[PDB]
Amino acid sequence: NVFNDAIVEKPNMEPAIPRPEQEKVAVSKLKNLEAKQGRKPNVLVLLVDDLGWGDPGVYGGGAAIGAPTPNIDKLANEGLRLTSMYSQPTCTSSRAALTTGRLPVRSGLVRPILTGDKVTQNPWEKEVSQGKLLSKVGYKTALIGKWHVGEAEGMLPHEVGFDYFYGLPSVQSDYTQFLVERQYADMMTNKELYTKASQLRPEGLIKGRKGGKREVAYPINSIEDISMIDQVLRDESVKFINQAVDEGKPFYLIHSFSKIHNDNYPAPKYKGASPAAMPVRDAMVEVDDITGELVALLKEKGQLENTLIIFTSDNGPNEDTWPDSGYSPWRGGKGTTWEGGVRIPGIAYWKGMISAGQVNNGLMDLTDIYMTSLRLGGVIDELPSNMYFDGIDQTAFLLADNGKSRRQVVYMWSREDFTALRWLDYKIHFKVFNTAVPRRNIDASFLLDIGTAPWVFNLNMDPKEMASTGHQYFEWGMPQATKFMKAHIATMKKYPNTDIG
Amino acid sequence: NVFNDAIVEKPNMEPAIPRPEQEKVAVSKLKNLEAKQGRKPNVLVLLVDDLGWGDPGVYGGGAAIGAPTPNIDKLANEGLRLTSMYSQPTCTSSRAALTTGRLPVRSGLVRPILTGDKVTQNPWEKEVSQGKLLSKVGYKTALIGKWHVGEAEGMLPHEVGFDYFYGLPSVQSDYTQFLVERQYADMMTNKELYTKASQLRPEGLIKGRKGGKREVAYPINSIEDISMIDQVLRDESVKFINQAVDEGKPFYLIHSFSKIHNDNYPAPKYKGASPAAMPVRDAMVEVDDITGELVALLKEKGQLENTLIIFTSDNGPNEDTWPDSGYSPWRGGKGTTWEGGVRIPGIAYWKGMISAGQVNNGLMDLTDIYMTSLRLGGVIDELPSNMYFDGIDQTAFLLADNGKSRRQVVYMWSREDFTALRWLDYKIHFKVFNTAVPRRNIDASFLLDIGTAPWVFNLNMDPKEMASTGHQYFEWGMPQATKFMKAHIATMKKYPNTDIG
Amino acid sequence: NVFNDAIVEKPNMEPAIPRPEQEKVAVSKLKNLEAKQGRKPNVLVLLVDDLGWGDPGVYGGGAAIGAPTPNIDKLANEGLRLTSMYSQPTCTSSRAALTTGRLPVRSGLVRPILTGDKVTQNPWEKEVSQGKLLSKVGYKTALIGKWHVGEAEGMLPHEVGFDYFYGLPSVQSDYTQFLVERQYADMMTNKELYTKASQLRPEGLIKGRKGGKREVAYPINSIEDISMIDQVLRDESVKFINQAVDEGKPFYLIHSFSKIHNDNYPAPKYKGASPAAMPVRDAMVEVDDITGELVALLKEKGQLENTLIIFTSDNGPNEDTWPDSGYSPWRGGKGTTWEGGVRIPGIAYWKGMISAGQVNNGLMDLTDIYMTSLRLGGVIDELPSNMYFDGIDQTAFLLADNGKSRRQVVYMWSREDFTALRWLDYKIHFKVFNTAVPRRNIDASFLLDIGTAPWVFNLNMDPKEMASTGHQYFEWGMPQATKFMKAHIATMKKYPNTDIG
Amino acid sequence: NVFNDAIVEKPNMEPAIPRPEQEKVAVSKLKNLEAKQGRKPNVLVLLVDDLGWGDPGVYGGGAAIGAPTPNIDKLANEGLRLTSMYSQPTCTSSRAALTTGRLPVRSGLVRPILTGDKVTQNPWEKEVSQGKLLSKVGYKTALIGKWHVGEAEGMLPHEVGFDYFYGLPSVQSDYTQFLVERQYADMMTNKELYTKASQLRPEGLIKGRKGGKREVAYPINSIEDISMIDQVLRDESVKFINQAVDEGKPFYLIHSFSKIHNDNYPAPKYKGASPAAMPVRDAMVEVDDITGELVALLKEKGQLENTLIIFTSDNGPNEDTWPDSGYSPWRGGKGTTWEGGVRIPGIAYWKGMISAGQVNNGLMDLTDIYMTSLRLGGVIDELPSNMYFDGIDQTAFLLADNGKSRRQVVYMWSREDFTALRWLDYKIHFKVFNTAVPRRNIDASFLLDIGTAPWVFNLNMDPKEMASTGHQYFEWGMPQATKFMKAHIATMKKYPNTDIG
Ligand SMILES: [Ca+2]
Ligand SMILES: [Ca+2]
Ligand SMILES: [Ca+2]
Ligand SMILES: [Ca+2]
Ligand SMILES: [Cl-]
Ligand SMILES: [Cl-]
Ligand SMILES: [Cl-]
Ligand SMILES: [Cl-]
Ligand SMILES: [Cl-]
Ligand SMILES: [Cl-]
Ligand SMILES: [Cl-]
Ligand SMILES: [Cl-]
Repeated sequence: NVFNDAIVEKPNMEPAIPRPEQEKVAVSKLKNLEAKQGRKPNVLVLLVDDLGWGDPGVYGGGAAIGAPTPNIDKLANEGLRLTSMYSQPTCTSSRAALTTGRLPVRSGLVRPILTGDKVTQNPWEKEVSQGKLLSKVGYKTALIGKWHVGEAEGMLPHEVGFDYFYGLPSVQSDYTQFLVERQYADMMTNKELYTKASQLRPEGLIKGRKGGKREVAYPINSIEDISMIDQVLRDESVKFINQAVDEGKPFYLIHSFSKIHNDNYPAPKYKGASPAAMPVRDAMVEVDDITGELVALLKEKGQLENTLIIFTSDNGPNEDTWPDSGYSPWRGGKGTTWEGGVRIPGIAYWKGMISAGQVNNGLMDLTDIYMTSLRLGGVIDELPSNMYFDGIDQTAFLLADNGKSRRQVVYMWSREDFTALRWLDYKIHFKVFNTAVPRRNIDASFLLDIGTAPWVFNLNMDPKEMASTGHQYFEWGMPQATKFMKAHIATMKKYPNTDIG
Repeated sequence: NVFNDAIVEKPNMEPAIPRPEQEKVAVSKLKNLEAKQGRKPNVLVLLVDDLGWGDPGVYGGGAAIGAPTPNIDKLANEGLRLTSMYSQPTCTSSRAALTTGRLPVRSGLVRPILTGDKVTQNPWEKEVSQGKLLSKVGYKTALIGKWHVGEAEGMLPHEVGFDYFYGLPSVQSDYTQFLVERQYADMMTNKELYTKASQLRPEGLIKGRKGGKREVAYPINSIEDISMIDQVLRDESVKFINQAVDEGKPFYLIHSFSKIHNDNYPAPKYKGASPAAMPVRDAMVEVDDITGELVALLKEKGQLENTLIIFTSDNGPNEDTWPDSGYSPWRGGKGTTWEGGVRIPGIAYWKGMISAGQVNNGLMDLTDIYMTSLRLGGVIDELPSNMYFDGIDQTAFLLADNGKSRRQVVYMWSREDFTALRWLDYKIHFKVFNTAVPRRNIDASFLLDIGTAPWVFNLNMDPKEMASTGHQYFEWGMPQATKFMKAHIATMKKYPNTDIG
Repeated sequence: NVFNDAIVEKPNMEPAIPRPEQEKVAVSKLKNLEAKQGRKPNVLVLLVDDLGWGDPGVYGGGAAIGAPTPNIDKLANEGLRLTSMYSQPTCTSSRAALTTGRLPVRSGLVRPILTGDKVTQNPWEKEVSQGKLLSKVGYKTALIGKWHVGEAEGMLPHEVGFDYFYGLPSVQSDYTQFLVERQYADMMTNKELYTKASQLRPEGLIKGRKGGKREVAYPINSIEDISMIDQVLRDESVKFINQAVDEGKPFYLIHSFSKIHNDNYPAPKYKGASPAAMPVRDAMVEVDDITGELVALLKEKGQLENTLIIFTSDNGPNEDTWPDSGYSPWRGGKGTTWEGGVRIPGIAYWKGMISAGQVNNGLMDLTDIYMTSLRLGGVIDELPSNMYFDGIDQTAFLLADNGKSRRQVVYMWSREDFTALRWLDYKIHFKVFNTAVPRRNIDASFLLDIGTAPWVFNLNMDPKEMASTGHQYFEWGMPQATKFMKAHIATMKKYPNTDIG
Repeated sequence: NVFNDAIVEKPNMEPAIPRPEQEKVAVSKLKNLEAKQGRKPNVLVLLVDDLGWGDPGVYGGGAAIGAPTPNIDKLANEGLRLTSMYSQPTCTSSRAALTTGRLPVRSGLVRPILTGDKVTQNPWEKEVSQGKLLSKVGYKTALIGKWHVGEAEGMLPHEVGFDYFYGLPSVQSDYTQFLVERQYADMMTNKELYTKASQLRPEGLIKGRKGGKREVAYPINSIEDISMIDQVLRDESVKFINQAVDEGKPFYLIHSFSKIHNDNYPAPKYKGASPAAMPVRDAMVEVDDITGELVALLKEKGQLENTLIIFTSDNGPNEDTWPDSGYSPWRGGKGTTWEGGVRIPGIAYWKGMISAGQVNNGLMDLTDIYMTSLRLGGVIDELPSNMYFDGIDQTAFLLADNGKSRRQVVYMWSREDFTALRWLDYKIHFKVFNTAVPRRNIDASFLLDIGTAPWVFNLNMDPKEMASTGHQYFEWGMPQATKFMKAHIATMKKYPNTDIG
């Protein structure tokens, strides 16, 4: 009551903090841009896989860990670097959030659905992607790269709203487990066992158009083939941007790198390209080079001033596959709701629109990228009213100089378990991941109920979440955090979550 | 059943062990006293906040920890010292039990209900305090000091039965978080955050009479003000006792010290008064002096022979706020069902009724003080029959020389979680608190399910609960411990617990 | 499904993997044996209590831990040694599975029912023991030694199907706790407590015949008496084998040693007989000698060629009672679903039927001994169709040279909690036991929920379960492990488990 | 300079804090006593083995752990209770300190020297016991009970200065390891191994007069014999006190209980005499009764007012032998320099000399008992000048009302390793004992070097030494703590320590 600064706009939309003065600056910047450009703006989402908060140089990594990222760094120094961007703790949960504007517990997309899985419902028949909505108002929409949000009938991007799909229906490790003989020898060198397991082996990169069928476009059956995966994806993103711009149409492209998911096999060009001379760091060099190649293309096509570029990650680093892992200064990693698992890099670049040199610690969510995309295209009013949407339009936050965020709380779920939330700079845990083996967040952990008080970390003072102080310094704020929790869960009674059985 | 010595008297009352010979002695002592005194006895309950089992010198602390307690020692040495007195693990839960005869899971009083809380019904309408029942038979009843059992409309002591209330609706820490700027700087020196949080800042000590309005009798706006808090409470209890004795009516007074809850600020007189010269120890010297002043007042009024004095705590030491913490020799502390959290000091003094120099290890509960009080006033038959009462009348235990307890089992709850029980000298845990940071029982703990066998500690042999032996030496008793658990839970099916929503 | 090699025979029977060629060998071997022998075969089950996987010399113990086991080694080296035999984590549960062919969560026999518990219905009215079915087709069936699956009315072996019973209704520790004064002094030297606890003291060894009353055959009132317990049981098993062979009837005998359950008191002639010179190691030598005596009796009576001998254990070592404990190389022990508690020794010997010198790592369960017995006697078709049976006939697996197992999965329950399963050589934990005090698997453990991924151990590579790799090397098999788990739980939706209340 | 309040009197003597006014009171009390009594005072040292700080009732034990100690409580309540009394971590070391006035690293008496251990020189030829010095000025000196400071030639009390010795040359567990067959079966039931070990079996209690031979006065060949051990010792102290009073000579008697060292076998009449009904608690009752018997003897002979009674322990509880162990609230136990091992109970009773009801937290040491004894007998001026003496005369501390101690610092050694010191209420660790298994302070511990700062505990605020704060609050005092350490080590270069080889 005395703390809640959010206002309910539509009952099925996450309440947002009004920023009227920032909204006026945003509306004005977009009006003048479209006058000069003659059409709606493009959006380029560069989505790296399992990238940690600290991997880019501007976040305290780069040359400090043997993989300088000059292009990503330049994108940040000449734009807006978000230090409190949040994702979900796992691949599918985050990519679902980014393409539905909904916490995955609502949609049922907490785990990838396989081609032979028994489901009572295809969740995508009910969910609405930004490709669907933006397509209807003139955008050419595409997801190029990793999907991992369902590969059964009617679940690929070009089947759920996007005009064009090209990439991996599952994930890198699904391919490499049938390629690195020694690493997976218990299955690879066991003939009887390999005969069974290889029947569910992925074929390669899939290509698909809205209204058409799926096609194998780049088969993968060796390490040499898979080492070119991100080069091939880069080739398709270039062709997609060339085609959309040459046709004078606004485009919306999610470029979903395969890297740096394990097992990383960078292109031969990049073997030893990083000072560290390790596959995952070489892969980071390849990601930084492809990022620069796409920025250069837009600059050469004269569309850089009309393109919002978002560089982010889908979750924290996968320490379980060390040394094939990224780096994050925070506690934990992929598979936990510690900050290591969910606090991720987030860079917003828009030449002429977003002032250079900004570092902003305002709260932001992957679902906010979804909802900002919808507002940029002018289609927020097209969302269904019987579904609850967790995303918040952050246009006023991104386009204002040192603007304040419109999001008040970040809610954190481990699939169907609600575990923690962040309000202001305070991190409140109601369920805690406890790891038995160092680095083994996913594979050797417990999810434990807290005791008398939820764990509380002031992230400004204890960002690495080393020791909880609970109620000691937070008696004034604890009941409000509980109110945020209960209200959040209440929205899931008012709007039932999907059970896909 | 070869073990159960308890007998069902009224179906809605915790079964008690008959002590018929001790009861004859108690009936005779009470009869002769009322014939000589001319009216029912007074009861004075001295309730110290967050005092550990070993804080008083007579329990093994005092001078050993740099804070002598001579007056409290004299109460024990000239009366009865209980070494197996039990409370609830936290403030609100223990204070509800003391004023309702009921484990707080039955009443819903596991958390303090603040103003503006959503509740189906005010739990206190249904509950029956000893103030209500004793006031009905001519007692002047008062609670002076800390309440912390609800501050919304109709929840202060003068609105739930007591004739007079004077003290803190909430708790010391609620006041001090708005006074110690540096300790709470993230809120106090943040202008916008302070403006919001300070709107729920308590104004001071609240004064209230049955049938009247709440008044702010003593404002608290500085450390200087709050440093006198326990001197002001002492003054009010002196006025109350004087007024009741001058009217010739029996008094029932719960003097609920604010000390030694954090943040401790003793009166200026007591700065450096303890050899330790630390706030929490200086506060212990202040509590001991006030105890002696109240005893000396009763002596000067000629009411010591007709006054039962009970000195006790509401829970174990708050180790989380170290070094502003009491001391206990047992494991854990406040916020856990380790012995450190629930095994608390307990002294019964009654000049001419309770023989001096008794140390008794018989089981006793805070709810037993409630039920003992009701019997001394002759009002047990007034308890509603639709509610289960956990308290047991212990008058035959307190008034018998080296008497045996009427309580067979102590049941331990963490709010809505049943975690452990004690039977004879055996502590059986069905859920265990596990602490991740030293001293951080409340703020950095888990509540974990046990494995194949409940944990068992022979408290005579392992009082510090260092390592469980489970079934190894307790096969004969383990099935009975489970029978006690099952029956205890079954009473909550036959007598439903309150859901306040 | 590409992984599932099992086939549904009957809908209420655990699916098995067909082994047609092994089955032909089994059918032919049995037909020729019965031609020369003139009657169905005998089955002698030697069941040692709390014996670890590695206690026998052939399993890496014996002389290595100061207790040679030559006779048991002879059964293994002249027969078939199973290195992946599994039990339940505790006594009652395992013996229920051995005598009902059903995981104890289905029957309700997760705990011993005491003569004085009052249960909705006696589970043995519904459960079908191999004694009932085999006696119906001409077998003389007996259980001699430890029972521990209920001692209330109609729960002893001679009341639930077996023709003859002689042994302990409960367990060794139930007797020795009233005999070893010092070890149990808190109860033994406390007059009041002993008077109550000893009312439930077992009188001695109970004898019973189908259709007859219970009798106290061997009173136990001293260490002297109970030190001969396994010598008495040996004498009874000798009488029973002699009389079945003299009468020309096939016999089914479960010899259930009291050893090596605590507190071990071997016969005087074995004091110091082991090099280690400790009670539990002396008890091991006594067990080995008794094994050799029964085998010699078969050879003397000319029945060794027509007798399948199964040497196995009921659960892993009880480390909590150290140093009165067996040995196992695996993690944990009795009371946990770690391999230490469930992976147990398993030796099958059948002179002339099972080729000597075999070591086989195929999966096998105690319920498979039940189901294999029923097929050897030819009565599998007599099982009720409204009850699910987890046992699998392993006759083709035991009578084939280096044959493959018919069991695809072992399912592991901690009473009512499903915790893990084994498929192929992979151990997958869904709930993990965590021990807070070394050796204290039963008495100081937690049962914790896993985090993002189930814990996975390749037992060939990590047989001691030292650090889980989870999904890292098992992405191809993890969905199939989930399919097994969910299908297993589904069988208990279709066939309800017994709620004994 | 700024902090040191001690003064150097003789260069080979530990400096002491002058207490001139307390010394004036002490000289007057002793003068008036000797006028009325007619001779020098008696001293009775009651020394319990492995007794914890909290075991007596007045220290927070007794009835709270099921073993009341009324006679020991009465000594404290009617005398002076010391809450900061310190010993050494082990038996031999502490008993050396008590009978030499010197930290045992100086004398070489850190381990008991066994018959024929081949030493460079018997260390007792250099040390000067109070028996020797007091005997020269007319005292009858005796040690009755446990010795444990050397069994070789010339090492028993009657050979190193005491007039009379009667008791155990070694320790209780030296006898019982040859009496409890099952507990020590690896040796007892191994014929060849028992034959070897039993050649060093102690034959029983040894008796000796100054200038006479050793004699076997009570043979111990069974549990029956040893169960009376402390009754036999009580008889001898009675005979000794009677003989001294009838001869009119002042007596100095160290009554060294065998209890409560493992394995505890109390007299038959005490079996179950404690409420806990456990051997170690029954033994506590026997010790309390014998204490009361000796006090009543002195009163009956008319010497109570001329007898200083010291009740204390030689070290903390032996948790390794749990449940045959005492109790202490502090961390650790016997075998460590945690407070649990060295902070011991200490009571001083002197009817008419020491005012009743005192509790004093001043620093006190076992070596101070030695030096105080020498003062009372008037023989301090007879100490050699080539040995450094650590003991300090505390007569002014024990005979003053709430007097301050003459000891500034307590230095703590683990045999030859300097580990910690206490100054004021601050405990400073330079080496730390880390315990790998709960309770196993002696048997499963490491001795670790600290890191950048010595560990510091304010014992008033953290008496259980839960978490060190080091320099954080002690920068003003840490350089002084280091000065104390270095000066202490310097005394050992000026006065070299003994190398026994
Ligand atoms: Ca990912
Ligand atoms: Ca409290
Ligand atoms: Ca067993
Ligand atoms: Ca000792
Ligand atoms: Cl604004
Ligand atoms: Cl290349
Ligand atoms: Cl009675
Ligand atoms: Cl003041
Ligand atoms: Cl086959
Ligand atoms: Cl024998
Ligand atoms: Cl002085
Ligand atoms: Cl006796």
